Amino acid sequence: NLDIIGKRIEKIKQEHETSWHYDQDHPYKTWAYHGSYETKQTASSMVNGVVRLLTKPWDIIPMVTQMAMTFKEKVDTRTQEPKEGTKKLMKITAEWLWKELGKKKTPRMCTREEFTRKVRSNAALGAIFNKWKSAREAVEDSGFWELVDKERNLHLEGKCETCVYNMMSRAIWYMWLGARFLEFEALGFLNEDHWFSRENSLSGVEGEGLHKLGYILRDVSKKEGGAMYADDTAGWDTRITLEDLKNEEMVTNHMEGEHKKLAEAIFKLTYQNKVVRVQRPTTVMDIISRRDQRGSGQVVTYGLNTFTNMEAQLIRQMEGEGVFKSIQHLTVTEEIAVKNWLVRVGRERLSRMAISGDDCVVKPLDDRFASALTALNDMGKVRKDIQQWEPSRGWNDWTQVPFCSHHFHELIMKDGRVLVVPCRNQDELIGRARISQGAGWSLRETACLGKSYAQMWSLMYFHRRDLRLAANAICSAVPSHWVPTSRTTATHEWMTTEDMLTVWNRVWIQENPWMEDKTPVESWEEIPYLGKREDQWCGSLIGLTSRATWAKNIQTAINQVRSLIGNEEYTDYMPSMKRFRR
Ligand SMILES: CC(C)(CO)NC(=O)c1cccc(Cl)c1
Ligand SMILES: [Zn+2]
Ligand SMILES: [Zn+2]
Repeated sequence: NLDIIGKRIEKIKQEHETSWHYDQDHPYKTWAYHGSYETKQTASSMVNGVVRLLTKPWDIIPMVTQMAMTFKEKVDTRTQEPKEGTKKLMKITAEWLWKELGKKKTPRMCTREEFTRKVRSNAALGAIFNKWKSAREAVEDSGFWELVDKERNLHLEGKCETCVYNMMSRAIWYMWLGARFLEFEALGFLNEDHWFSRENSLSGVEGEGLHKLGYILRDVSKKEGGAMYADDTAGWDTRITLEDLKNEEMVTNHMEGEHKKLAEAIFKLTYQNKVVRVQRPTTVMDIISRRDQRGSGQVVTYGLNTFTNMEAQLIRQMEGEGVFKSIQHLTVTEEIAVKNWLVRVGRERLSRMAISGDDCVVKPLDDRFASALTALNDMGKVRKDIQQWEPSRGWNDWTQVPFCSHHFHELIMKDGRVLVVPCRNQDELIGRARISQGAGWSLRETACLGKSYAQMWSLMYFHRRDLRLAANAICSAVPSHWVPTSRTTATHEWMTTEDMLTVWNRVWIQENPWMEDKTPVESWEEIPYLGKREDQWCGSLIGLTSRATWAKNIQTAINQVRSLIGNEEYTDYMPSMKRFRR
């Protein structure tokens, strides 16, 4: 307790010595509260006018239009300590999993050099605004790095002064850039060196890309076994126990020298003890602490979520296979049985899963998995939208399984070759592309964001009639040489000024390991769509009068946007489609 967080608390007290008060009407039950101080401040979602002017039929679809308008009583909950048999299952499985992940990888510190290059190319590293304006400025200034140095030497001493979270079914914990650097230095290797790649972790999909995920789910479906299970956890980050954080910290067992101590201090001082500042309107700033739950950078959060989810799902598989009888207590011989299962079939059982942070798909050996709930519930990974002891509903067809907010279609090209394509309700895709984040967008920057969405659609969603047409319209309405942009940057092959047919051929044919025949496609007309009825099921407006008028008059919409942007060099991409081609 206060010996580890006090210094951090003491430091904040003094910067607001005029305003410090132990408010008695504090709303916190499960967070330790410390004090309050005076502040006064808050970033709503703005509409992309280029995408909206080119998707007029959706102006009257509430599922699209409502997306642009606008639980902290789940963060203030507590997770019971697992039973002794559960804690043993988790510790044995975590020990074994870090060894497997480490067999072909070497833990290493990430560098000021690597950190500097990340900030100078815009990655959402979740920092705050003070002394320097942006992160770009702090990184060039040697004063900053002396702050980092002081904190760094404080960590080697097992102490912390400035690593404090700022809060804002989502919760984002911004720290100052210095704290983020020290996190990245000690634990960035997990992401930077691809510890959760499918090649390295067997269950993971890190670096895989939305054009690979459907092929991966179809490869899992080829295994002998039961239904495919895709249970979502209710508020995964809030159900991370202190026992989970201690099994995650065992990655330090594989480190040496400085790195080992630096990583040990991140886990001890920032993860297993947290200090947070929350805006309360009653407007003050509350300074609260707690030991458990997930609160890290979103990239470290992704890798440790993937790790702990792999662990939890292997234990649920052990339960269904009868490896252990009860979570109350493992016998001496049940421990050897669990260890022996991992050594004997552990890698096979990892290959039966696709895991992306808190998101999983599992094809177990058989359907006993469905009712194997004791370890899963006792680890605190309680399933969403089903009763605690009700058996899981599995999927019989890999094309029906939800994963990473998508489902996947099998689509046969006129030449017989097989595409496995990503898909989701088309209202969600159009409604997201109509939204921008942040202020001070020029018309050119708004246009370049519209172009990024359009090129993603051409590469990922070419099989949806409305999106291939709207993508062609946007690429025709934006100057040909203007470079696609984003403010928060999966592999993003659509972020390029290369010809989109050339990118399509590289991604779906040349570099696709599931495609044996490498014959390039010569035009967009060789590239198929879903069946007309399947396109409607997944939200297409084909068949509506609004959509027919929009498609027929599309050059008028394109010309409206060209007239707003002005006298620039444009290309007509509409004749790439069979029915605008004379
Ligand atoms: C993809 C093309 C341009 C050519 O076949 N159009 C369609 O497939 C389409 C469009 C509107 C309505 C219906 Cl039913 C089909
Ligand atoms: Zn610190
Ligand atoms: Zn679909």
